[PDB]
Amino acid sequence: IVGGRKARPRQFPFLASIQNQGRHFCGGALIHARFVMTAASCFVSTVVLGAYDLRRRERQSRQTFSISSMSENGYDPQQNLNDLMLLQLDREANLTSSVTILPLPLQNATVEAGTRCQVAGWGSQRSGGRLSRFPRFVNVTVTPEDQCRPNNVCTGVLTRRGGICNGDQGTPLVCEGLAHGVASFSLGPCGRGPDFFTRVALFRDWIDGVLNNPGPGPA
Ligand SMILES: *[C@@H]1O[C@H](CO)[C@@H](O[C@@H]2O[C@H](CO)[C@@H](O)[C@H](O)[C@H]2NC(C)=O)[C@H](O)[C@H]1NC(C)=O
Ligand SMILES: *[C@@H]1O[C@H](CO)[C@@H](O)[C@H](O)[C@H]1NC(C)=O
Ligand SMILES: [Cl-]
Repeated sequence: IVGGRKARPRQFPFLASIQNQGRHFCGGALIHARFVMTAASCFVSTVVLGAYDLRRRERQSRQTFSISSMSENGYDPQQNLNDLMLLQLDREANLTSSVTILPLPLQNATVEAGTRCQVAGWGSQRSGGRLSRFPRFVNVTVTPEDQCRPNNVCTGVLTRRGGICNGDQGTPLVCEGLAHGVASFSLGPCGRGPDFFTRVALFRDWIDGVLNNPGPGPA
């Protein structure tokens, strides 16, 4: 996250740290006791919930999981289309003060331009920079459709540099308490704008289908 502020422990209790061999590479959100929502672009990884400082064990706060299955709905890498993925955890996460579920918008809900949201993550402060050991967050504003695309929800900041960066991909965009977006991409210098998030409301019905039909799918 660029142009943000250090979060306090448990400030964003739904946050997920997706790691590869213990290295954080993407963010996500717990949207169900058994599922974490992230970006398809991000994809033996593990999912870490309840984390604060990436470099600390935090045994009494963290919950770690293996991914039992992954689901996507027409993801297209070339067009950055439908960049959304659901990771089924190896078991149910326990809901604690440090691990909570982030509610979703109803199918087709909208967020008008100018709506205030927040985005939090462990991403870097500049392209190619180091990750942030603590979670950081920034206030963002939904942009005019004209600056975005139907498949996404776009935001910007008032400052010259603020928004997502390396490692924030997959982290949720939270507006009016709901996960309206999934960090997908941003072009040029991080914070320049606008940030592109997959529009979650477009996938509500599909997500529901996944949540209600747990399992690895056809074998
Ligand atoms: C997120 O935006 C909120 C809303 O403007 C910011 O909160 C304000 O901060 C200023 C300066 O610290 C205060 O004078 C106001 O009282 C605050 N408003 C409320 C009632 O909290 C907040 O600091 C922004 N956070 C970041 C990460 O941008
Ligand atoms: C959501 O909008 C699409 C596209 O306009 C429409 O075809 C679909 O029926 C809507 N879903 C519901 C639940 O309203
Ligand atoms: Cl809604």
